[PDB]
Amino acid sequence: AVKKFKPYTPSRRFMTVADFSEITKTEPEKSLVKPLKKTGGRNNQGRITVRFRGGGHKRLYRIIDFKRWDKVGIPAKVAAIEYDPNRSARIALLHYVDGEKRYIIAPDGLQVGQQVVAGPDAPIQVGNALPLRFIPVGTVVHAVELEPKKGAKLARAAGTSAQIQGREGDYVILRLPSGELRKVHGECYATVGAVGNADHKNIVLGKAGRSRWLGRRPHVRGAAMNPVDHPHGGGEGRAPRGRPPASPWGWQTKGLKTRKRRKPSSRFIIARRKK
Amino acid sequence: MKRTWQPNRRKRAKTHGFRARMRTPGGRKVLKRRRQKGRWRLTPAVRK
RNA sequence: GCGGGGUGGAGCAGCCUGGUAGCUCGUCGGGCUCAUAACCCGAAGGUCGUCGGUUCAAAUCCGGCCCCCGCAACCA
RNA sequence: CCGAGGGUAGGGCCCGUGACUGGGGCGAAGUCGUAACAAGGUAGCUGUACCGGAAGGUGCGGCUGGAU
RNA sequence: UGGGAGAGGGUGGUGGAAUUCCCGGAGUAGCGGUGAAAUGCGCAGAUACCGGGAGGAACGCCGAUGGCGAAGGCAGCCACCUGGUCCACCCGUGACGCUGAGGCGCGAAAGCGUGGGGAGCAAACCGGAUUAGAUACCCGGGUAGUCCACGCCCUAAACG
RNA sequence: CGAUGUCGGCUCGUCGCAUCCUGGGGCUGAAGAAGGUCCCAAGGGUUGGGCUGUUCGCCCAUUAAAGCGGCACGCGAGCUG
RNA sequence: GAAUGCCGGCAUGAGUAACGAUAAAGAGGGUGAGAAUCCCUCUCGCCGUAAGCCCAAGGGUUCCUACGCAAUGGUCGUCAGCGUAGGGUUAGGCGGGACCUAAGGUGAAGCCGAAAGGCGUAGCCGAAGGGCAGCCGGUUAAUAUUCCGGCCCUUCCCGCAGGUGCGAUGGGGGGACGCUCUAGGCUAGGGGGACCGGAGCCAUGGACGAGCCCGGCCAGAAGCGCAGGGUGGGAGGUAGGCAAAUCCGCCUCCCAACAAGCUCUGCGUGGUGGGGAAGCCCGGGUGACAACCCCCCGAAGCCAGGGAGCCAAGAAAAGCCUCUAAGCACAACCUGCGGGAACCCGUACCGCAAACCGACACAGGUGGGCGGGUGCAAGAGCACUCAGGCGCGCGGGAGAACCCUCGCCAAGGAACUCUGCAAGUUGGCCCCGUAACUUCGGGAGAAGGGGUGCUCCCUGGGGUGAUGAGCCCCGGGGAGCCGCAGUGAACAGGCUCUGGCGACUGUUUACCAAAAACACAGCUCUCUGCGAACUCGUAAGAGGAGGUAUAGGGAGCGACGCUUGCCCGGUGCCGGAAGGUCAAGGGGAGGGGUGCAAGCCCCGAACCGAAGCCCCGGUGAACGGCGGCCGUAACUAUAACGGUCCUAAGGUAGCGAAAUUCCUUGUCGGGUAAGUUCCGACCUGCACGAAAAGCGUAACGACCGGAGCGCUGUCUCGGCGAGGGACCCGGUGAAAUUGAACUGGCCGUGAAGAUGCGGCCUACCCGUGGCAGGACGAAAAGACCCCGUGGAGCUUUACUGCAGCC
RNA sequence: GAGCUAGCCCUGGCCAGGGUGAAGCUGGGGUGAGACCCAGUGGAGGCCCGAACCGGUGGGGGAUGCAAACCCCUCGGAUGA
Ligand SMILES: NC[C@H]1O[C@H](O[C@H]2[C@H](O)[C@@H](O[C@H]3O[C@H](CO)[C@@H](O)[C@H](N)[C@H]3O)[C@H](N)C[C@@H]2N)[C@H](O)[C@@H](O)[C@@H]1O
Ligand SMILES: [Mg+2]
Ligand SMILES: [Mg+2]
Ligand SMILES: [Mg+2]
Ligand SMILES: [Mg+2]
Ligand SMILES: [Mg+2]
Ligand SMILES: [Mg+2]
Ligand SMILES: [Mg+2]
Ligand SMILES: [Mg+2]
Ligand SMILES: [Mg+2]
Ligand SMILES: [Mg+2]
Ligand SMILES: [Mg+2]
Ligand SMILES: [Mg+2]
Ligand SMILES: [Mg+2]
Ligand SMILES: [Mg+2]
Ligand SMILES: [Mg+2]
Ligand SMILES: [Mg+2]
Ligand SMILES: [Mg+2]
Ligand SMILES: [Mg+2]
Ligand SMILES: [Mg+2]
Ligand SMILES: [Mg+2]
Ligand SMILES: [Mg+2]
Ligand SMILES: [Mg+2]
Ligand SMILES: [Mg+2]
Ligand SMILES: [Mg+2]
Ligand SMILES: [Mg+2]
Ligand SMILES: [Mg+2]
Ligand SMILES: [Mg+2]
Ligand SMILES: [Mg+2]
Ligand SMILES: [Mg+2]
Ligand SMILES: [Mg+2]
Ligand SMILES: [Mg+2]
Ligand SMILES: [Mg+2]
Ligand SMILES: [Mg+2]
Ligand SMILES: [Mg+2]
Ligand SMILES: [Mg+2]
Ligand SMILES: [Mg+2]
Ligand SMILES: [Mg+2]
Ligand SMILES: [Mg+2]
Ligand SMILES: [Mg+2]
Ligand SMILES: [Mg+2]
Ligand SMILES: [Mg+2]
Ligand SMILES: [Mg+2]
Ligand SMILES: [Mg+2]
Ligand SMILES: [Mg+2]
Ligand SMILES: [Mg+2]
Ligand SMILES: [Mg+2]
Ligand SMILES: [Mg+2]
Ligand SMILES: [Mg+2]
Ligand SMILES: [Mg+2]
Ligand SMILES: [Mg+2]
Ligand SMILES: [Mg+2]
Ligand SMILES: [Mg+2]
Ligand SMILES: [Mg+2]
Ligand SMILES: [Mg+2]
Ligand SMILES: [Mg+2]
Ligand SMILES: [Mg+2]
Ligand SMILES: [Mg+2]
Ligand SMILES: [Mg+2]
Ligand SMILES: [Mg+2]
Ligand SMILES: [Mg+2]
Ligand SMILES: [Mg+2]
Ligand SMILES: [Mg+2]
Ligand SMILES: [Mg+2]
Ligand SMILES: [Mg+2]
Ligand SMILES: [Mg+2]
Ligand SMILES: [Mg+2]
Ligand SMILES: [Mg+2]
Ligand SMILES: [Mg+2]
Ligand SMILES: [Mg+2]
Ligand SMILES: [Mg+2]
Ligand SMILES: [Mg+2]
Ligand SMILES: [Mg+2]
Ligand SMILES: [Mg+2]
Ligand SMILES: [Mg+2]
Ligand SMILES: [Mg+2]
Ligand SMILES: [Mg+2]
Ligand SMILES: [Mg+2]
Ligand SMILES: [Mg+2]
Ligand SMILES: [Mg+2]
Ligand SMILES: [Mg+2]
Ligand SMILES: [Mg+2]
Ligand SMILES: [Mg+2]
Ligand SMILES: [Mg+2]
Ligand SMILES: [Mg+2]
Ligand SMILES: [Mg+2]
Ligand SMILES: [Mg+2]
Ligand SMILES: [Mg+2]
Ligand SMILES: [Mg+2]
Ligand SMILES: [Mg+2]
Ligand SMILES: [Mg+2]
Ligand SMILES: [Mg+2]
Ligand SMILES: [Mg+2]
Ligand SMILES: [Mg+2]
Ligand SMILES: [Mg+2]
Ligand SMILES: [Mg+2]
Ligand SMILES: [Mg+2]
Ligand SMILES: [Mg+2]
Ligand SMILES: [Mg+2]
Ligand SMILES: [Mg+2]
Ligand SMILES: [Mg+2]
Ligand SMILES: [Mg+2]
Ligand SMILES: [Mg+2]
Ligand SMILES: [Mg+2]
Ligand SMILES: [Mg+2]
Ligand SMILES: [Mg+2]
Ligand SMILES: [Mg+2]
Ligand SMILES: [Mg+2]
Ligand SMILES: [Mg+2]
Ligand SMILES: [Mg+2]
Ligand SMILES: [Mg+2]
Ligand SMILES: [Mg+2]
Ligand SMILES: [Mg+2]
Ligand SMILES: [Mg+2]
Ligand SMILES: [Mg+2]
Ligand SMILES: [Mg+2]
Ligand SMILES: [Mg+2]
Ligand SMILES: [Mg+2]
Ligand SMILES: [Mg+2]
Ligand SMILES: [Mg+2]
Ligand SMILES: [Mg+2]
Ligand SMILES: [Mg+2]
Ligand SMILES: [Mg+2]
Ligand SMILES: [Mg+2]
Ligand SMILES: [Mg+2]
Ligand SMILES: [Mg+2]
Ligand SMILES: [Mg+2]
Ligand SMILES: [Mg+2]
Ligand SMILES: [Mg+2]
Ligand SMILES: [Mg+2]
Ligand SMILES: [Mg+2]
Ligand SMILES: [Mg+2]
Ligand SMILES: [Mg+2]
Ligand SMILES: [Mg+2]
Ligand SMILES: [Mg+2]
Ligand SMILES: [Mg+2]
Ligand SMILES: [Mg+2]
Ligand SMILES: [Mg+2]
Ligand SMILES: [Mg+2]
Ligand SMILES: [Mg+2]
Ligand SMILES: [Mg+2]
Ligand SMILES: [Mg+2]
Ligand SMILES: [Mg+2]
Ligand SMILES: [Mg+2]
Ligand SMILES: [Mg+2]
Ligand SMILES: [Mg+2]
Ligand SMILES: [Mg+2]
Ligand SMILES: [Mg+2]
Ligand SMILES: [Mg+2]
Ligand SMILES: [Mg+2]
Ligand SMILES: [Mg+2]
Ligand SMILES: [Mg+2]
Ligand SMILES: [Mg+2]
Ligand SMILES: [Mg+2]
Ligand SMILES: [Mg+2]
Ligand SMILES: [Mg+2]
Ligand SMILES: [Mg+2]
Ligand SMILES: [Mg+2]
Ligand SMILES: [Mg+2]
Ligand SMILES: [Mg+2]
Ligand SMILES: [Mg+2]
Ligand SMILES: [Mg+2]
Ligand SMILES: [Mg+2]
Ligand SMILES: [Mg+2]
Ligand SMILES: [Mg+2]
Ligand SMILES: [Mg+2]
Ligand SMILES: [Mg+2]
Ligand SMILES: [Mg+2]
Ligand SMILES: [Mg+2]
Ligand SMILES: [Mg+2]
Ligand SMILES: [Mg+2]
Ligand SMILES: [Mg+2]
Ligand SMILES: [Mg+2]
Ligand SMILES: [Mg+2]
Ligand SMILES: [Mg+2]
Ligand SMILES: [Mg+2]
Ligand SMILES: [Mg+2]
Ligand SMILES: [Mg+2]
Ligand SMILES: [Mg+2]
Ligand SMILES: [Mg+2]
Ligand SMILES: [Mg+2]
Ligand SMILES: [Mg+2]
Ligand SMILES: [Mg+2]
Ligand SMILES: [Mg+2]
Ligand SMILES: [Mg+2]
Ligand SMILES: [Mg+2]
Ligand SMILES: [Mg+2]
Ligand SMILES: [Mg+2]
Ligand SMILES: [Mg+2]
Ligand SMILES: [Mg+2]
Ligand SMILES: [Mg+2]
Ligand SMILES: [Mg+2]
Ligand SMILES: [Mg+2]
Ligand SMILES: [Mg+2]
Ligand SMILES: [Mg+2]
Ligand SMILES: [Mg+2]
Ligand SMILES: [Mg+2]
Ligand SMILES: [Mg+2]
Ligand SMILES: [Mg+2]
Ligand SMILES: [Mg+2]
Ligand SMILES: [Mg+2]
Ligand SMILES: [Mg+2]
Ligand SMILES: [Mg+2]
Ligand SMILES: [Mg+2]
Ligand SMILES: [Mg+2]
Ligand SMILES: [Mg+2]
Ligand SMILES: [Mg+2]
Ligand SMILES: [Mg+2]
Ligand SMILES: [Mg+2]
Ligand SMILES: [Mg+2]
Ligand SMILES: [Mg+2]
Ligand SMILES: [Mg+2]
Ligand SMILES: [Mg+2]
Ligand SMILES: [Mg+2]
Ligand SMILES: [Mg+2]
Ligand SMILES: [Mg+2]
Ligand SMILES: [Mg+2]
Ligand SMILES: [Mg+2]
Ligand SMILES: [Mg+2]
Ligand SMILES: [Mg+2]
Ligand SMILES: [Mg+2]
Ligand SMILES: [Mg+2]
Ligand SMILES: [Mg+2]
């Protein structure tokens, strides 16, 4: 439940930060962090290939376990719930009875001090991971592999979830957060429950500087540039688009579908996304 | 105000140095061209 | 300066592609109704801005004149 | 020292007036429609919301102070 | 103390009918709609029929002139949490009562904020008829809204 | 056009007279006073403000009067901008 | 002989401007052929969060000394960062290397690319980051944590003693981390002392004093003391830490927890070694057996990896500890001691500048540390000042106009002007007090006021110490004194009302624009199911992202409030398995060439045949668009009402002579004596209007308007004063420009604006200070305009390609 | 050619002093329990004033400059984008 500020400055009027109530441990497990090489949007050529990036807070990457089938049958205790700057969700510190320690993104409601476990015969309990084919139809689920043994790829953002709609052969039918209906293979793992921290979307950044701390350099409009720079560049005084609205590279940006038509996975999408 | 020459021995050596030249087709053509002209020094002198 | 226009009382067709002026409203005579409107049945009114020309023949094609909208009048 | 009061600055209440503007009341025979009284020709009234030259209309829910 | 009736309230579950959409089959020349029609939909295969799926909303019969609540109001079924109330016995306290300016709380619908949701319905809006006109009544579409959570609004033919 | 800096203001003036005032006149539908109209006359004089970049103009308060024009729409190797 | 030709030489301007911050000079004595300029002394002024001192970078002998004065030095020169010569830079401990990693670079493996080459795991390189052992003093003309003296320490080799399962590039711990706030105890640093030491001093009216002036320390191993930091012990199980593992991790059980114990740093002390002033005398000698003590203030530094809070969630690797593995346990490692060993490069000097970057001994630029005292509330602000360093490498006169910087002004007080431009006013602290409006924070330092010094007296609380004195810090009350004046000097808001634009802090056209522009949180559309979309790339590969629809791309709008209407015909985008069109390919009716012929060869219709286009739908916070004429009310006028034409549909809300209104200074009202601007209205809106958003909006603004108060040299209207120049003298000595010149006025003339022609008029020869009318003065082969079948940037439903995509 | 300039990356450093007083916490009042209110503590902020530092608002000087962008007076930011 988000936290407001009183208007003691112009920017505190609307600024809201997260309450951080589910957090129990306020420093990362040293054994599971590595330096995050900040890119600034640049690639190996040195070239900006994503505009308006750089200059945000230093971070340590927390190594998240996305293939929970690495430890089938070994229960783990939920030791802590920590803040991860590399994702919208929280993360849970797991002490396995193995003695091995791993992070997972924290589902919603997961309580520190519960045992979680992964595998085909595991319970249908928040935090347990199963092959999709063993989760009952209608169960919300997250951290869903897209292909078997390839890693949790779907539903990882705060408050996201995917609902199991039905099975069909070697494949179960998932409704992803986008509302798309997809056939994902039944041997793909998935952690039952929805991802936590659902209030994450209700955060009002509050000021320009906060966008900067998140690494987001200011964003200038095509309409603000010259024809050298943008389809919407130039003009005397202001100006409507004067052509169908377009990206800096010329291609149209209001409606133009960009999914590759002949993609092989088209065979496995049932219904394109809603809304 | 600040002018354009801000001398720096490391920068000078890592930019126009002999080895910076040899590592590159255009840099070895420099040395070749400067040798053929009979340049006394094929490369800036920088004291290190 | 360039563009379009002027036709029964009102607003519009017909001019391009020469012969024939049409649509709605209105107006007038009758019907219905106790009466009015509505509605129904009939009918009248335009020599086509004006003069000149082409022509067998001009609303129509070509000139001039009159009036009426529209666009333009930039570089110092 | 206090002190009538004079002065400088800022407030509060009241009154009169003001281009213009809003609705209101009233005034024999001007214009438009016909909402209501009969089931008034879509039963009516209603709180609310939106819309419309105007009475009003429509949605949602409510009342019988509704006919048969 | 022992008993009883009830859609009284809140929470979490969950069941069938139906409408809509979607996929499959079977199938052909219209369906729909009205006072009559038109718009609309339909040989790009609609309507009617069968199997499958998704989803929202409201709970048919029971149902009553019925029951419950202070009022607004509450109706599929199940469990939990909780309010009021009535009866028997005549056991306890011993006037501890009544009303109630202010106060505080509740308060249908529409409406507002932030999320979600969205099948049917449907202000606005578009179209078709009617009409002298028809910013209506009728018809075909259709967006807020109607639904959920939290927070507001606090109105009423909030009536016996 | 191998450059004659272009409005207005300010400063500095100087000339024309088709004279705004002051001086001298004629005619008057000149009683006086005050006007009208023309002639002669360039010696001197010809205000301070509100508005607008403004020149101009309207306006305020005066005045004997608040003249009109030329000098590269006088004057930026004098200022302003 | 001309090319604004090219190279060079020398002229002109001219003995002209200028000689580079207005911090400032004067005299005496030296030296020398020569002295404003060099040396010494005395006096004067200037910096003093530097204009002093120490590093780094860069510079590269500029350092020190001797001898020099041609050139360099904006003058001079005996001087010098200049010429010649000789000298000078000393390290196991400082810095860098023989250690470690960061971005990045490179790169066995591997991938990619016509060639060149591009990527890339490990590994390697890579530092101002991590790790690692030296402090104080003396000495030289010139080096010093480097030489010397004192007291400490590091690593390597070898040996001795004791100890131990020893052993690693492998496992593990640790190294190891942000921002803000901050406790306790110290140190740096500083103030005071009637105490200790000191050469002296008594002036000029007073003072022989508890007088003046000067100084009262630095470093130091073990031990010890104070303050901190780091740290549980044991046992059993064990399936994880890619072998093992007694370590680590996880579970369990016993004891220990603001402790203690162990360990580590800081500070104090500490054997010992140093230092030691003014003043006097010639860098030194004395002082001097110098004294070396007490109190206070006190860090931003130290203990430190301390504590609390917050969200934006805060390097790596080695050293180090620990676990074992091969091997080996005659080993090996650990500890203590001893002897030996310890290499390469830097070290001068400048270093906010005359030695670096700016062509210059250039008023500009340059990162880190120290930066003392007193007062002003604080402070690195301000004034003065210590140490220390300077007076800026032309001077002397004079006391014009004029220019710059500055000071003052009678009466008036914006009358100045595009504009209060500029300059006044205001100004610090403390106390009183403070409006509309508001998003409840604000507006607010609103506005406006009072106080402010010195002396005596009484009195309250803190810190230190001890509870007291002393010191130091906050206060309260009373009575007085002086001046024109008490933040007495210096630093230090003018205020109010009202509009436009933009929410706001931010950003921008380096060097004419700082704004209303960009950005901004926030809103919506849209694309993206992850080998995502999109971007860079021929590719490999990257970015996206070690992210996964509450995410990432693109686009518009731009806090917030209230809202955002109608049109899908045209364009775009989305949907559409039919139909139409459609290239290669399939097909081969049917022709043709040739051959004796089998055959070879060519053409070729029907029909099948993608995307695209056509066609059918949808779609506006997609591109965009949102009418005309005529009539009508019982005064007039106006038209709620009607007629008709056209459209895809005819502009809704709200705004409106506006950053938009042409006519226009619209009309009316307000404000003024007077208002083309301003504010409020009206609405025939030339030519507002709803995310190229509409209408508002508290707060914010070096934005742009209007008004008022204050106050003023802005002005009526100018005066006087100061200093720096201008002027005169000595020294040095430019510049653009220049056909040649023996270069007047008028009126004419002339290629139409004549010193140069004609006529007349005027005028002896040559300067100096001044002014700017002319030389169509200088400068720049007009930047406007035109021309050129000149060029370049941009656009598009111009043409033709190409990338990309289908 | 990024020793100027622009953006990013890695690693360090800098920001005198003064003011305002958010959340929270504590105590008290309040209630059925609350919300809430008062005080104290606390020390938030693209918060305020203002040096260093970063700027470059207006005006004046300068214009063969001290300077091919400088000087003076004034002004913006100064815990942050
Ligand atoms: N000209 C002068 C007259 O003017 C009014 O009279 C007029 C009314 O106003 C009209 O009434 C309308 O307006 C009312 C407002 O509600 C409605 O109720 C009513 N339904 C309407 O028809 C009515 N049509 C005509 C009548 N002559 C005065 O009253 C009358 O004294 C005076 O002499
Ligand atoms: Mg708060
Ligand atoms: Mg949380
Ligand atoms: Mg780490
Ligand atoms: Mg580790
Ligand atoms: Mg790279
Ligand atoms: Mg490269
Ligand atoms: Mg299979
Ligand atoms: Mg939101
Ligand atoms: Mg948000
Ligand atoms: Mg941004
Ligand atoms: Mg964004
Ligand atoms: Mg933008
Ligand atoms: Mg632009
Ligand atoms: Mg470009
Ligand atoms: Mg482009
Ligand atoms: Mg373009
Ligand atoms: Mg454009
Ligand atoms: Mg533009
Ligand atoms: Mg425009
Ligand atoms: Mg500068
Ligand atoms: Mg240069
Ligand atoms: Mg430098
Ligand atoms: Mg560099
Ligand atoms: Mg080669
Ligand atoms: Mg080459
Ligand atoms: Mg007609
Ligand atoms: Mg007509
Ligand atoms: Mg026609
Ligand atoms: Mg009739
Ligand atoms: Mg009828
Ligand atoms: Mg006729
Ligand atoms: Mg005619
Ligand atoms: Mg005739
Ligand atoms: Mg004929
Ligand atoms: Mg005729
Ligand atoms: Mg005719
Ligand atoms: Mg005529
Ligand atoms: Mg012009
Ligand atoms: Mg009184
Ligand atoms: Mg009196
Ligand atoms: Mg009196
Ligand atoms: Mg009458
Ligand atoms: Mg009538
Ligand atoms: Mg009705
Ligand atoms: Mg009726
Ligand atoms: Mg009715
Ligand atoms: Mg009735
Ligand atoms: Mg309506
Ligand atoms: Mg209306
Ligand atoms: Mg109408
Ligand atoms: Mg209407
Ligand atoms: Mg309606
Ligand atoms: Mg009711
Ligand atoms: Mg019982
Ligand atoms: Mg019972
Ligand atoms: Mg068919
Ligand atoms: Mg109920
Ligand atoms: Mg009984
Ligand atoms: Mg009884
Ligand atoms: Mg009893
Ligand atoms: Mg009793
Ligand atoms: Mg009793
Ligand atoms: Mg009451
Ligand atoms: Mg209610
Ligand atoms: Mg409701
Ligand atoms: Mg609302
Ligand atoms: Mg009809
Ligand atoms: Mg109609
Ligand atoms: Mg309608
Ligand atoms: Mg309607
Ligand atoms: Mg009832
Ligand atoms: Mg010219
Ligand atoms: Mg002029
Ligand atoms: Mg003047
Ligand atoms: Mg005349
Ligand atoms: Mg006389
Ligand atoms: Mg006479
Ligand atoms: Mg007479
Ligand atoms: Mg007279
Ligand atoms: Mg004269
Ligand atoms: Mg005029
Ligand atoms: Mg005139
Ligand atoms: Mg006028
Ligand atoms: Mg007179
Ligand atoms: Mg002229
Ligand atoms: Mg002129
Ligand atoms: Mg000029
Ligand atoms: Mg001028
Ligand atoms: Mg020349
Ligand atoms: Mg020349
Ligand atoms: Mg030459
Ligand atoms: Mg000469
Ligand atoms: Mg001269
Ligand atoms: Mg000079
Ligand atoms: Mg000088
Ligand atoms: Mg001087
Ligand atoms: Mg003598
Ligand atoms: Mg001598
Ligand atoms: Mg001599
Ligand atoms: Mg000082
Ligand atoms: Mg100095
Ligand atoms: Mg110096
Ligand atoms: Mg260095
Ligand atoms: Mg040099
Ligand atoms: Mg010399
Ligand atoms: Mg000489
Ligand atoms: Mg000389
Ligand atoms: Mg290395
Ligand atoms: Mg490479
Ligand atoms: Mg290093
Ligand atoms: Mg070292
Ligand atoms: Mg020393
Ligand atoms: Mg010697
Ligand atoms: Mg020394
Ligand atoms: Mg061992
Ligand atoms: Mg932070
Ligand atoms: Mg120390
Ligand atoms: Mg003594
Ligand atoms: Mg005496
Ligand atoms: Mg004595
Ligand atoms: Mg054991
Ligand atoms: Mg494992
Ligand atoms: Mg292992
Ligand atoms: Mg393993
Ligand atoms: Mg193992
Ligand atoms: Mg102990
Ligand atoms: Mg110990
Ligand atoms: Mg001695
Ligand atoms: Mg410090
Ligand atoms: Mg410091
Ligand atoms: Mg510091
Ligand atoms: Mg070696
Ligand atoms: Mg040295
Ligand atoms: Mg220096
Ligand atoms: Mg420095
Ligand atoms: Mg120097
Ligand atoms: Mg030099
Ligand atoms: Mg000099
Ligand atoms: Mg300098
Ligand atoms: Mg300091
Ligand atoms: Mg004092
Ligand atoms: Mg000294
Ligand atoms: Mg010096
Ligand atoms: Mg000087
Ligand atoms: Mg003189
Ligand atoms: Mg003289
Ligand atoms: Mg002068
Ligand atoms: Mg005065
Ligand atoms: Mg005054
Ligand atoms: Mg003006
Ligand atoms: Mg003004
Ligand atoms: Mg000013
Ligand atoms: Mg306040
Ligand atoms: Mg004040
Ligand atoms: Mg104000
Ligand atoms: Mg005094
Ligand atoms: Mg004490
Ligand atoms: Mg101030
Ligand atoms: Mg305006
Ligand atoms: Mg702004
Ligand atoms: Mg600010
Ligand atoms: Mg600029
Ligand atoms: Mg520039
Ligand atoms: Mg420039
Ligand atoms: Mg330039
Ligand atoms: Mg430039
Ligand atoms: Mg600004
Ligand atoms: Mg918004
Ligand atoms: Mg590309
Ligand atoms: Mg490509
Ligand atoms: Mg690729
Ligand atoms: Mg990644
Ligand atoms: Mg996102
Ligand atoms: Mg409001
Ligand atoms: Mg419409
Ligand atoms: Mg359309
Ligand atoms: Mg369409
Ligand atoms: Mg369309
Ligand atoms: Mg169409
Ligand atoms: Mg072809
Ligand atoms: Mg074909
Ligand atoms: Mg075909
Ligand atoms: Mg096709
Ligand atoms: Mg179509
Ligand atoms: Mg749009
Ligand atoms: Mg009439
Ligand atoms: Mg009509
Ligand atoms: Mg339509
Ligand atoms: Mg319009
Ligand atoms: Mg509308
Ligand atoms: Mg106007
Ligand atoms: Mg208007
Ligand atoms: Mg307009
Ligand atoms: Mg107005
Ligand atoms: Mg728009
Ligand atoms: Mg408001
Ligand atoms: Mg501004
Ligand atoms: Mg204006
Ligand atoms: Mg205006
Ligand atoms: Mg004042
Ligand atoms: Mg003056
Ligand atoms: Mg003077
Ligand atoms: Mg002539
Ligand atoms: Mg002539
Ligand atoms: Mg002439
Ligand atoms: Mg002279
Ligand atoms: Mg001249
Ligand atoms: Mg030319
Ligand atoms: Mg032009
Ligand atoms: Mg041109
Ligand atoms: Mg051509
Ligand atoms: Mg051309
Ligand atoms: Mg750079
Ligand atoms: Mg740069
Ligand atoms: Mg701030
Ligand atoms: Mg400036
Ligand atoms: Mg600057
Ligand atoms: Mg500027
Ligand atoms: Mg100036
Ligand atoms: Mg100033
Ligand atoms: Mg200023
Ligand atoms: Mg500030």
